[PDB]
Amino acid sequence: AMKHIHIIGIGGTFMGGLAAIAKEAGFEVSGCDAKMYPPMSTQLEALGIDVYEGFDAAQLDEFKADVYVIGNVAKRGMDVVEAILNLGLPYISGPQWLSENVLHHHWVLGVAGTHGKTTTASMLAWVLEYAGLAPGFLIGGVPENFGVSARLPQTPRQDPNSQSPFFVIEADEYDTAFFDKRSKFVHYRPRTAVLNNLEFDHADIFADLGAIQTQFHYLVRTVPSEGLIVCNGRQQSLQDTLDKGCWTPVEKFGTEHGWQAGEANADGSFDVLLDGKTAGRVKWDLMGRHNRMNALAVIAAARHVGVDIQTACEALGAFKNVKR
Amino acid sequence: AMKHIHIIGIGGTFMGGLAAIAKEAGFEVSGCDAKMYPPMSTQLEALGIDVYEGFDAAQLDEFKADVYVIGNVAKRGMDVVEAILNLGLPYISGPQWLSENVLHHHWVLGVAGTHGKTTTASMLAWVLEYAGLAPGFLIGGVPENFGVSARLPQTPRQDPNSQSPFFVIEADEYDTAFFDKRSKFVHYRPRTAVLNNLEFDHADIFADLGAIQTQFHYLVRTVPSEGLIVCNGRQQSLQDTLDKGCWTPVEKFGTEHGWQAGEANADGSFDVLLDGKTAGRVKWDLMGRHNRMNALAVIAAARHVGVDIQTACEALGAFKNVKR
Repeated sequence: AMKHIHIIGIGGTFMGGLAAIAKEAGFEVSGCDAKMYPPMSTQLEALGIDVYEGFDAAQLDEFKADVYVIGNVAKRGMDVVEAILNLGLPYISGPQWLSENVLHHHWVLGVAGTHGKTTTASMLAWVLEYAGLAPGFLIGGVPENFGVSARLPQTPRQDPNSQSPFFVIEADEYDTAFFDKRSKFVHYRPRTAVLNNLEFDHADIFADLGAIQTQFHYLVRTVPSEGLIVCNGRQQSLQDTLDKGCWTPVEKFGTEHGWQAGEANADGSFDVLLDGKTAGRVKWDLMGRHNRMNALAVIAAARHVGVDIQTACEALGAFKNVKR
Repeated sequence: AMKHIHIIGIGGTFMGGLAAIAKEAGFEVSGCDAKMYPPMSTQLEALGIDVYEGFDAAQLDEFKADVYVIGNVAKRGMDVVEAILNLGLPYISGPQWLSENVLHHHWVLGVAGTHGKTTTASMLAWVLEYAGLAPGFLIGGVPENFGVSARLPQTPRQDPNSQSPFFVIEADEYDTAFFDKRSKFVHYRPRTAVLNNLEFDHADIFADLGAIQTQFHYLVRTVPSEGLIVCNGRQQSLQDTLDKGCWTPVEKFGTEHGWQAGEANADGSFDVLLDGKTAGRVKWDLMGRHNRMNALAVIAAARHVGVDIQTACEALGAFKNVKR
């Protein structure tokens, strides 16, 4: 008999993805949040997932759940949180729940960094899908190439009789929950880790990069030595992070000796360089040095799971930006 | 049969105590550590726990455990740890394992602080035993009133067909694991929390006094509103910690307006005072103020579970010292 989870703070792109995946993995899913509105509310409704309005402790009798999965938004003060702790009811964070029930089975490709995460994860998920690797993912927005923001791994083109091991996740650096101050990404145990960039600490704009770099260093501590770190080579803040300790091969991007994007064209195509040698060419309709940097990360990452550079470049040719 | 856990870093009282508890809870237990010695080595033998010498990866070939329980001594670079991560073997921290499999099923009374944790936790365990509550416990030494440093809750005097719900644990402020930088005590969810004191003596594990304050605040975040925080009231560092946020009644010891210990007599006995009123009298052979201070925390915690001041004062008279 499959379990009933009930999410405190079901709203937002993250727990919405976590609920979809949970439902798809055969759990029974219910939750609460502040009143929500289309598209997220009807979408959740369309999955057979009842949604309580508010944080009234009464919902515990109506939703006699097996475990309470707690979102970012939950805090001491809320009646349902207080009732959970008082009654000694089982509770667990979103990230930890996802990792225990889903990610720990999988080859996880995590995309961390302070900026460009959603796009880069979208580009990674697409490359893998284009390459026949049917990835699972959980991303902070509906990528234009798929219908949906979260799914389990599907059937690879070249082994119908089994499930893909690959799962792409946007790896948030924000707190896990009110009772787990560490970054979300600390739970995912990614085997392919993209460190997109490290720009500033959202929680204190006047702060030293120190505390955020530590969180990042804790991510690096969970990556196998047979894994790979795909790191932005143009930022002292990531190099300082790596300098604290690293046990895994690193590929830099945006550098002469690592992966580099060539000069862009009239049509917006550009050469992908590895250690200074031409390896491929991306002809897509995205513009911006930052998108070119993203593509570099995605290519290196995809290679690690066995995607040819050539196949990666054709994939990005069909990548679409999200439409307003 | 029941699950098999393999403890990486099974030496030391905390992980050895964890192994005894796991053993008694029906788990198959084995582990590894550096060359161990009596009395610990023979205690693990008496429990039938296979113990591998060293941290060589080759041990993983002997059998596959259901989960790998990682103690504090584990860190990256160590051969068995690198292999655990590369092979994607399941792994969990000692504290979290103890919490998920034992502590969350119980009423946890957690003893925290920079000093006196071992003594206070022992006193508290003993007071509970004396009152007929057959508590479980995990303590960092062997209390002389008991045979052991750890045990499940036993059957209480009043409910011979029942298990007691009380578990007393020494709530350590040092890290959970190389992959969980939080203090061990954030996994425990105590319903009765003793905060014995707070000085900066962990010079190196913590940047300063503030980092320990933050962890303590994170402890306070998990205490239910119907719980109790029993807190040293002579200390500013603790007051500052509470002002970060508290959602639970607090009782202060060592102050006039809270719990106080009167002057000691020509033999060691003292009055226990509440608000300025005599509540009881302890007849002791123990020395110094630090112990009478501990006594006050213990009586406060004991009262939270329903032990009468009188009975607790009495019990302390029968209290013998701790070992190791």
